[PDB]
Amino acid sequence: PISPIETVPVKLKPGMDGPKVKQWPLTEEKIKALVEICTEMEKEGKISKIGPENPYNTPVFAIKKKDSTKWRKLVDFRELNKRTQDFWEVQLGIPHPAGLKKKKSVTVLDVGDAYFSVPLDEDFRKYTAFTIPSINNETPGIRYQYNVLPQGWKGSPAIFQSSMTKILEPFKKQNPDIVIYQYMDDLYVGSDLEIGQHRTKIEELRQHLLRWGLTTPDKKHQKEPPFLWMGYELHPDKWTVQPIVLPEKDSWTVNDIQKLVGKLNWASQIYPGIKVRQLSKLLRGTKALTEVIPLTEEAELELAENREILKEPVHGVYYDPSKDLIAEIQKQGQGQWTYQIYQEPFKNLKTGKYARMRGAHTNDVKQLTEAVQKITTESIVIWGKTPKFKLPIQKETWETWWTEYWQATWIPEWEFVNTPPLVKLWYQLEKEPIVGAETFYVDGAANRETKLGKAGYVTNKGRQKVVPLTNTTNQKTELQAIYLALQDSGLEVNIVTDSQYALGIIQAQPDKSESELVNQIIEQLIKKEKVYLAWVPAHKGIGGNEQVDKLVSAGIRK
Amino acid sequence: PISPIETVPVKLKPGMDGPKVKQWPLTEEKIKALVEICTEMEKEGKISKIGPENPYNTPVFAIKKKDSTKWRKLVDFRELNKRTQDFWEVQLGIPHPAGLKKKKSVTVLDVGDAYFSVPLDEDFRKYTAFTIPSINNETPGIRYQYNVLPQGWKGSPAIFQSSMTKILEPFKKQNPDIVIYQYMDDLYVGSDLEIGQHRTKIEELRQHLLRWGLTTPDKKHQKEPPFLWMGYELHPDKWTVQPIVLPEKDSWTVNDIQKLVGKLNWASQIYPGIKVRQLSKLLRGTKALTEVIPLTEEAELELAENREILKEPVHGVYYDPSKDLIAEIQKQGQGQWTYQIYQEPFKNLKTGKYARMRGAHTNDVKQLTEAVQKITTESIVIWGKTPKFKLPIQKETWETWWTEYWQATWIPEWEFVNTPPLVKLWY
Ligand SMILES: CC(C)=CCN1Cc2cc(Cl)cc3[nH]c(=S)n(c23)C[C@@H]1C
Repeated sequence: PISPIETVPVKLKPGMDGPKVKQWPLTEEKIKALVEICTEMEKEGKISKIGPENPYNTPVFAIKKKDSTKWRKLVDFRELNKRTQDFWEVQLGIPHPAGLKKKKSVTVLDVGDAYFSVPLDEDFRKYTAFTIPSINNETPGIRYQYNVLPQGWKGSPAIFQSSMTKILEPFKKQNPDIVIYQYMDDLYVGSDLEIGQHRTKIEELRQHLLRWGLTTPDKKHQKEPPFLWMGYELHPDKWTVQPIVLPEKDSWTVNDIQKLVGKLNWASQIYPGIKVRQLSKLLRGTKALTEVIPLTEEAELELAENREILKEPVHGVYYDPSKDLIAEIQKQGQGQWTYQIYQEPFKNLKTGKYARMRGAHTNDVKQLTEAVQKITTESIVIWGKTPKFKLPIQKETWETWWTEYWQATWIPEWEFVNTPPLVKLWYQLEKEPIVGAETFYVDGAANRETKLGKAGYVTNKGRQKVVPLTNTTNQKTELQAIYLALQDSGLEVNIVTDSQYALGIIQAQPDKSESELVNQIIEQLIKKEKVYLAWVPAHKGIGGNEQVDKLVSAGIRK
Repeated sequence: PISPIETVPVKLKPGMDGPKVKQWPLTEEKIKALVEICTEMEKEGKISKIGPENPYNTPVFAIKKKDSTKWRKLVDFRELNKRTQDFWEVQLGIPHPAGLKKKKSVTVLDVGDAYFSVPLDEDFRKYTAFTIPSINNETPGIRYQYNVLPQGWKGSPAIFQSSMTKILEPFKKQNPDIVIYQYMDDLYVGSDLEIGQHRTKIEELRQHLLRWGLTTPDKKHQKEPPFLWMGYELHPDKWTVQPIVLPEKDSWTVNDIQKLVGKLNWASQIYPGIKVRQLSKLLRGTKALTEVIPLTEEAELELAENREILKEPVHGVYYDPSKDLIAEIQKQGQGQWTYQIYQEPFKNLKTGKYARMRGAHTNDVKQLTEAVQKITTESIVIWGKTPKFKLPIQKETWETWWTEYWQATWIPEWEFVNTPPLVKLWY
């Protein structure tokens, strides 16, 4: 029958009128078959006949399905659907397992065809009328119309899941001891009642739902021991993602390169190490999903190293509001960093990583933060609290970044714990020019039209030099010109830059970059005792910078 | 209670749907701080529970408006506003008192509790839909709609405007000298009487409001002999530019004269009146960044002539009412914040430096968020509108902790500039 629930007012878009999707005359062998299944739905009262004053129509196709020992009905109103108002989002948000607390038993119930138990606005049913012919050329319209939430119509999923949450309102009051969570047409119930005692309630609810059409034949609640949902696998005290099968073969194309870098990432929720720099790096191949990609030596290193991990599987534990969430972050790769959250001594709750795709020159202390940050942003979202942080870094290191970094960053709870690559500052510039030191009035340009210019510099002591560098462009030259000033110079040198980019990059005390032009400066700044970058603009009447500007004319006349 | 009334039929702008922003996820201490509120709020009849048919949304946050007092709601009405009161900026536009800025002392009161009466057309309620969340998208959240006057909305003081002009009549009679701008949900009242007297006139108004229409002011103080909430005693009559001063280094070391010549030239854009030539000439000559260099006599004149020209300001101090104003803040050092409200580059209508030393409660995502409201009140007073910000902060860090420290009632629109400084020097 139909669950008598307070109906909710669905409407069509303003100015718009219901469907007229007429249909190409159906299969007689399946047209009668429309009557031999509809009549059941009609006597079940879900389908009622009319014919004269309601013009609207839609498509009633018919088909068969999985292990069908019977013929099936089909009428997707994706026409009417777009001519149907917009509803509340079904559900954006997935109860990611790790957040879940342990309830002693949790059945899962099929919510059958609970769509038809619920009804449809007595007005919005006119726009649901469909049509069935009889013989290629015989009977005059056998028109039916819907009374209950049809099976494909923008609103059902919501009007539906609204209704149910109403239908489970009393029971959820009287039972403030047994959690429920709908899922499309499923219901996870989960008390702390011991097996059977739990069986008492599923049975009560089952009967409750039985009153207003929510027939739940999930006998004593059919509940497969493990849980695949959303690709998860849920157990009474553990969750995961079991079937992650990183394929192995020869032609590794963009399409599969992606897929390979999908599972891999997915796996990271629980697998304490899964790296994905390399494979993702090359993965930036555009338009050629079908075209093969040469899995590079390092992208190979990653692929199976992970396999090593991904064979030895992992069990994820459930949340328990007795303890503060704890956070450990350690850097594994290069751009790569990792974090796993626990509150108890050592069986995992959650795991994840943070890889930099900032642009081209990000610092390392900064880089801890962004990771840290991501976790707060994630814990807030799941557990509604904030991991106390534990991070490989003296405050001596941290506090020196904010007292001197421009953008600001805020750091919640965090305790230091010694581990391997200790997060720190390798080189630190000065404030005042180092006294007496050889002042390098550097420069290095190159022609736009001719990628080849010449880095070089000029010291206080008439000490010039220059280096012809091909395949260059101003940018790659004002840095190159710094490096050189960093080579023929003492252990305590001052430097004058024409550029900004250059003074930008170095001034931010960055460490790793993937190129040797920048990188080499870093390792020169590191081994050193007292650099001093400084900027005065080009051709700014700065004769001091003028010479550096005219110096290079021994490789271009102008 | 049962005391209904006429509805100013409210509507949208041309061709637009309602706000459909999505509810940012908030804490546990908070998801409850709102369930209670909102749940008081249904008994009270202000808000109602809704169904699917309504698919709009507006973020609801939660804060503690008095030195961390009691939980209070804070709908981010930033998107339904544009989607209504911009066409309503014209229909019921509460006029801006350009003399308020001049009053030697100002005070701000929360007349927002008042709107709480006027019912809203059930043809518009649809759009104030709001949503309170759950910890891990487990519970589908509680969905409410507004039945009175969405108190966050830029079109509510506008509706409940007449009712205010009225409740404010005798105050204006008695004291026809105090200004009263009614922006959003606050009333800036400006007097020009003895430090303590301005406060006097205010307890008065906080009281005349009271007895009359149940509109309630807020108990700024009692006997409370503690150093909490010094007071919102603004004084909009002060705002001048000068600490963009050149360090006068009688030890003109080259390095010194270098940076100096440096700054000086950027000024050429902000102050078309700059001619740093014969000064540059002094640095012409690869030399040690630690020596002296103060020659070109005529250049020295350039040092005074500029040092003094920095006092006679730009053309761009012209407000163009069809130009949204931009505020840019800058971590200048430890505590010292800075900002400059402009509309067209270098033509800046206002500058200043927000000061609150670290060590105390240095949360950078505090001194700024605080410095985002000050700067933003500084504009209700003046230009009568809030500036879109450029925030020296990671989108996220800010989206995480703004709502803690936000004690305010409105929310300026913003943007975080991962883009560095040239300006973060001494300015
Ligand atoms: C994740 C989904 C669909 C949950 C629905 N569902 C069942 C479930 C299943 C396991 Cl293995 C642990 C669980 N822990 C909690 S709390 N729940 C839970 C309750 C909700 C009511």
